[PDB]
Amino acid sequence: DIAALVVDNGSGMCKAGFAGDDAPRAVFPSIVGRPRHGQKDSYVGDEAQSKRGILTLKYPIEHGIVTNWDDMEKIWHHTFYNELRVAPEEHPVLLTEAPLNPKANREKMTQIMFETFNTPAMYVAIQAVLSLYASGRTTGIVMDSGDGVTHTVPIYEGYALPHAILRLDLAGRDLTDYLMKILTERGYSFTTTAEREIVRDIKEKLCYVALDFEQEMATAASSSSLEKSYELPDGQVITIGNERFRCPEALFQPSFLGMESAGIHETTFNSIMKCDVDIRKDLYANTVLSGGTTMYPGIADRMQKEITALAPSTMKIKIIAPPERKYSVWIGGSILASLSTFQQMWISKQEYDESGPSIVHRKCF
Amino acid sequence: RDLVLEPIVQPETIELGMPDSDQKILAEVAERENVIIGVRPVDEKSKSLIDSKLYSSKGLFVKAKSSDWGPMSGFIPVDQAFAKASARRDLDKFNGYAEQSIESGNAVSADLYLNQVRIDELVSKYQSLTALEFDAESGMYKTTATNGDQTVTFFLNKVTVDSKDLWQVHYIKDGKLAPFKVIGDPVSKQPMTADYDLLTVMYSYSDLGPQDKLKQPLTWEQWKESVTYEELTPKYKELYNSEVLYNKKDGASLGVVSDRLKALKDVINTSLGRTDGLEMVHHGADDANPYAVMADNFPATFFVPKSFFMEDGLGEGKGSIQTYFNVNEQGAVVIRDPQEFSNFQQVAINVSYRASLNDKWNVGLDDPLFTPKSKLSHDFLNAKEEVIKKLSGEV
Amino acid sequence: GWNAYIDNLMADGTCQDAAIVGYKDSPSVWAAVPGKTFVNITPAEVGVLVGKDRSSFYVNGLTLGGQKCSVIRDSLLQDGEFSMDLRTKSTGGAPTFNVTVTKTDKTLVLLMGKEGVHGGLINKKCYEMASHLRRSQY
Ligand SMILES: Nc1ncnc2c1ncn2[C@@H]1O[C@H](COP(=O)(O)OP(=O)(O)OP(=O)(O)O)[C@@H](O)[C@H]1O
Ligand SMILES: [Ca+2]
Repeated sequence: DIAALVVDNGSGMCKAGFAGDDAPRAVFPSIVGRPRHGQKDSYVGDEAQSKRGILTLKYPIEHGIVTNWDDMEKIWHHTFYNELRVAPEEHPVLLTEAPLNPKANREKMTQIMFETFNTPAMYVAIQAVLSLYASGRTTGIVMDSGDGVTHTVPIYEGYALPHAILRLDLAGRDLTDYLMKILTERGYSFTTTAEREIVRDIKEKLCYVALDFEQEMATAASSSSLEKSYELPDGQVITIGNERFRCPEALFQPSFLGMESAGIHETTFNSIMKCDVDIRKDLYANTVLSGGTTMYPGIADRMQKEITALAPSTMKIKIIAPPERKYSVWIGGSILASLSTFQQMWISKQEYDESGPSIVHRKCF
Repeated sequence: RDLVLEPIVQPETIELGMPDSDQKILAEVAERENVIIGVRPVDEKSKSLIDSKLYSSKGLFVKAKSSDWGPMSGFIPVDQAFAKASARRDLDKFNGYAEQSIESGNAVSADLYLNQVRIDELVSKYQSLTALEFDAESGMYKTTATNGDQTVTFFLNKVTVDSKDLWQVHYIKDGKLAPFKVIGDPVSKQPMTADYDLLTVMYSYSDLGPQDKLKQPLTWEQWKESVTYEELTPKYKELYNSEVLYNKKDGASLGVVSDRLKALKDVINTSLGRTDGLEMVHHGADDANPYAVMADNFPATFFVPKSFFMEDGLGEGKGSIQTYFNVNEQGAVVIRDPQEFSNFQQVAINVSYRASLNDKWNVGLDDPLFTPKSKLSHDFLNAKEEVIKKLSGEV
Repeated sequence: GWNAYIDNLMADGTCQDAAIVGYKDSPSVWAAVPGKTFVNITPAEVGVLVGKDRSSFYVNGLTLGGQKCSVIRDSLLQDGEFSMDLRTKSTGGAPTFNVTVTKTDKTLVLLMGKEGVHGGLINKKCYEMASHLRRSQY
């Protein structure tokens, strides 16, 4: 009838494709490559990565929220015309927004979609809501840690409760800087951007969650049985020990970095305590992990343990870790715009021409 | 308990076809990298040549067909008429491809030398050469075999070649016995063996990454302009230096090749300890190409992660199972048929893997079987059907 | 009367309940759908809606005509917005419903959606009617 386009947004990456399908058709880093000063510029994606040595890179979003709209439009041009190669005026478009996106922002999203691409219809879905849609659930608490922001988001009947939303400006890139730093302190020398991407790959390949951090630190101090080696492209090999779990321990103790901030477990709990007493039980039983930084082995069990230690002895604690959750969000978007019930959910070009952008504040929640 | 054992026995036919030592190595790669690795069938003379480790193998340029009988099935003949599967017009196109290779100098035409251990395999183990007998008129032992459905006559000369008593094969053209020829490697002037063709390679969503997934036809100017002279992966520096090696490596691999598979080809060719451009996955091996003709694929084989096969109860969903598929020893797996393959994929995606697909498999078979959008969807969307049931409680 | 507007807003079958309640001075139900929930809402609940403590009802919830609801969005005190969004609360998997309160110059417009009707339709209807009444100086 129409495959509506699914267009996710993120601090580091983008995911795009057709609604009604199991995985994104297309993905890219959302950055844009201007010249260094010119006709032959290639603005987007893998081409911009490839040319990155002679180009100037920019990020339109920082801490989930769009900034340079001008080149977000360029990213949309590359998504619609280059990756899916389908006329986006011809299809309704599903859009995604970071939590707490400023009002005027969502109006500008609407303006661009309706005035520039003449989309017949659209919807804007909060990423965490898609993540809860992604596996069996309409109500629950999402712990969404991506590249920019970390959010704890209780959701009732598919509606995030902004009053109880807590935000933590701590994510993977700060951990990357930290891992480079403490890897040098082990006797190594990680300092370049190439080295940053290598440390990123090490973190992605080797970190895990210790159940007893102090005991594990003792084990690592008393032997090398958990230490690993990693071979650099220059074939040199570094070794990593307790850092494997010291890195993600920072999720629970940001003081390891000199930060005076609660761990994710305690902020999840405080989020729960901000919510209606009567729905917390279900929230307690629907703790959902999303984002690439939640892919560490052992995080669910450890969270279970920490909440159990903190929560009433009566409280039932359930940690849900969907196994591809690093992209579960996009699945949810495909689902949402798939539905017949969605027919009412379409924003129409006509509604926008008649009533203007502020309908989005009334209609889109 | 035959019900599983026949499923075991049919894999034994590929285990005859394909060496278990390589199944060991590639199972270890399937452990080390969390991926499914498919491979097409190869057959026992391919076992003989693989055990030789002696020669290069078929590629993309040498589009001539893996031959269909006997010694020659070991190789590709200079005339596809001795490689009879599919029909005349196709073998004529393949002779076209041969003539193209010959004019390009990416194939030479080469003479065929066999040693008694190979004959003993072919007669004794392979049951596929008929007993030789000396003819003084040919000065050769005559032999015969059903290359097609036709039995054909061949005359074999015992000759001191490389100081071994090789058999050199000969055949009658226009009533005159001429030495039989196969495709030779332009570099080593030695006969190209069949390759390994590959079938789908499947990865978890946990490494779904566009810098790896994307398929990219291009060649030299686009590559060398695209990457700055130190956005380097070491061998690529030679791709700055030489257009020829780029045209060999990427142009033959180019296929519709994904960059992940381009890196993995280097990994696998290293791991198999071959050298000097010797390989078994030079083809780039997608079965996304338009000529992924289906019946060539069978019986197929895979390597899968050790963790893979202990994951949950049988009977996943409407895709259902009770006998755990055509399992094979040495950690390998086999499959007989597209329905078995499609079920095996449907389970793998239920291990959150992502299936590569191509319409030609369905077009080969003319029943609706490989649409992802409809058919090959994984049962977490059946779980979204349960989500809509919840909404039906809402709705 | 105000019931003509209750009748009008209920006609399309998307909503199961509607009402107009005065919130100034001492609140009182000016008009409501007979035989439903909103007709029995009390003035004290209105006082809570327009009161200074905008935090306790997040943790304790509230009831409207005995139906428990949770506040999702609050723009009820913002000029140009004048709306609060809620959803009902149920036990044992019983359906929940979307609620919209809009605030005009003199009245509160309240709407309860049916099963599965998304809150945005109710919100659009209520806001457009509210805008029409403000335009009428109400
Ligand atoms: N194997 C891995 N292990 C741990 N973290 C990973 C792994 N792979 C990717 N990541 C992290 O996942 C993050 C990107 O995930 P994702 O694309 O969901 O974030 P995003 O949506 O762009 O961020 P935000 O939600 O703040 O906008 C990065 O911080 C990256 O470092
Ligand atoms: Ca994001």
